[PDB]
Amino acid sequence: FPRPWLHGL
Amino acid sequence: MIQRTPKIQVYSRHPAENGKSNFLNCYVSGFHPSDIEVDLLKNGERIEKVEHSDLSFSKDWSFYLLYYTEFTPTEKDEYACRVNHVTLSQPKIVKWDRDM
Amino acid sequence: MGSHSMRYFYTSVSRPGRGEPRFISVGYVDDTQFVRFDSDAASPREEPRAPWIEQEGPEYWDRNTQIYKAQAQTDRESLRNLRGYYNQSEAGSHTLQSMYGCDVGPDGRLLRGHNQYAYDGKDYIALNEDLRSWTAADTAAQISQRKLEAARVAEQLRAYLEGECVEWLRRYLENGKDKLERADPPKTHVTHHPISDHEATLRCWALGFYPAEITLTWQRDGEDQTQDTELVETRPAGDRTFQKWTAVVVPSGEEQRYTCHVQHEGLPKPLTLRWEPS
Repeated sequence: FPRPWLHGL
Repeated sequence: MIQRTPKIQVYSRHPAENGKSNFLNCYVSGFHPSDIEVDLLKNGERIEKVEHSDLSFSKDWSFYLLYYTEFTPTEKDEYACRVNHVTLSQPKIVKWDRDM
Repeated sequence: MGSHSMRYFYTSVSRPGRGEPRFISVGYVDDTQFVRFDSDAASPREEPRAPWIEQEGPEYWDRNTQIYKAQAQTDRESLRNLRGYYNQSEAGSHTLQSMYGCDVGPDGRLLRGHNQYAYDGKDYIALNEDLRSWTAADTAAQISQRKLEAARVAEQLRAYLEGECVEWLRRYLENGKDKLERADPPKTHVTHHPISDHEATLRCWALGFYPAEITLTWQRDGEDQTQDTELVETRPAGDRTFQKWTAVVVPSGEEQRYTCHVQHEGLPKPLTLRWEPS
């Protein structure tokens, strides 16, 4: 089950 | 630096037996960047029905892929894997040896 | 022993002049791949790559598909930003890779979590094992680090890694179980290949094993040998299992002084093998 996108680098 | 050349192994799924259907594998690993071309060859000729695995990578971030096809080996047919990558000036051909 | 992992491996590759950067994601439980997504598919969607995950309902596939599409967009922003941090030309191709996931013990409890990145194949920034702080490779990655800290990202990752990562990994192991909790020991043998009148190769084979981790070692007179040995990378058979060999060049007539030693989780005790001229 993947995590969501987060924040860009 | 930021380019790594593929390692290539060519081998069967099962121990080869002349006349018995099997799978021919060409495993390409240790490479970067990810774009790569690979053909499986029967007596020099490209084999059409070839499949490959989904792109993944190792702990050192280098990529790996398995290319494979059904085949039935014989005493006389030669098989090989031909690979091109940005690190190679020309395609590298590695011949299948049933003992490796 | 008895431990398990879940991992997702993301690859974004830019291709100026040939569209937007490709995004690919694969998911694994241990050495078993179970899902994929590829932005270059005609209709990009998360797809099953093992039988046991097919049972999940439409809400699972839909959620995850929407995740990957968002991640693809986020990675495209990251690629732009990284090109800027490195003063790089808009004309070249660059790669952003991402790996995350959790390791659990036999009791299902978190042993450790992971969330790290590479740029053009070099480590860029990583979530530390505390799940609270970051390690940056260079001054570009320090920029990303400040941004991640500002957005509280480690906190979110910690909650995922302690929570859903472990919980879903447990669900897979429990219904997925026949394949995921089953170690298959290697089938082993030694072959003999004359090289000359003076020398022969002994090749020690391990076939049909899972998971991939194995150790194969040749001793001479009970002493570990690396001189005049060759050890191939462990390789996939294509049927979920793996293969590997190690070889040693020996003086002909001295074959019986050589032993091959095999260690694998599927083995109750390590094996030692000699060539048996049948």
